[PDB]
Amino acid sequence: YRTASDGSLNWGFRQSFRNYIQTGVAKGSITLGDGASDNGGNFAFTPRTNGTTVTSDSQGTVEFNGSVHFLGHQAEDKWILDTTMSDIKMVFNGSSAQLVVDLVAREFKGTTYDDIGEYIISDDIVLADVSLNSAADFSQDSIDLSGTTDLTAAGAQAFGGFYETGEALDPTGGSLTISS
Ligand code: HEM
Repeated sequence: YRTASDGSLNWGFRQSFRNYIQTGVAKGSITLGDGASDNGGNFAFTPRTNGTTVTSDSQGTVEFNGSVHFLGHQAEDKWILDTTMSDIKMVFNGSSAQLVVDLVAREFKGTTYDDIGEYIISDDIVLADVSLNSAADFSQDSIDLSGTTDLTAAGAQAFGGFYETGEALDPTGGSLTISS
């Protein structure tokens, strides 16, 4: 039995999006919950107790504590951009990983304040593919989470279609310690 007992995934999705929300035309806010930390905009998520499943030295899943709530485009008393990301998971396959999230997000209806989307629940969405700097090996004492990230087709759609499929996101960072 091996489990991720310490460390953090450090990832703020995409700096241009955080800037878009906080200082750009969205004029909104970012709020972290459930244990996530800011860590300079490279949001830090801790591994969840019992959150590690290992199927092979190079394959497994680590579930993380934390959530991110994006708000933008305040129209009347509603926010037209209202996206919550939770249940963050990292699924490892050697030098590759996937970043999986649950999303609760208003549908994008167009670039007007004359219309607002209803909340769409998107569970278990693969948001990004990760190219890890080093191969994940759950038989070792640590896993380096550093790597580059590509947005998936479904992630692009979940974020209003403004990004193209395969677009680069923030690189992943951090590390986990694995023990018995
Ligand atoms: C659910 C609703 C919405 C979502 C998910 C969404 C998402 C996004 C995303 C991901 C970007 C790219 C930001 C970046 O990284 O550069 C963007 C940019 C932009 N969006 Fe939104 N958006 C929404 C609603 C709206 C609305 C209602 C408007 C206008 C009425 C709008 C106008 C814009 C503009 C002008 C940009 C370009 C900003 C820039 O380049 O400075 N969006 N949006």
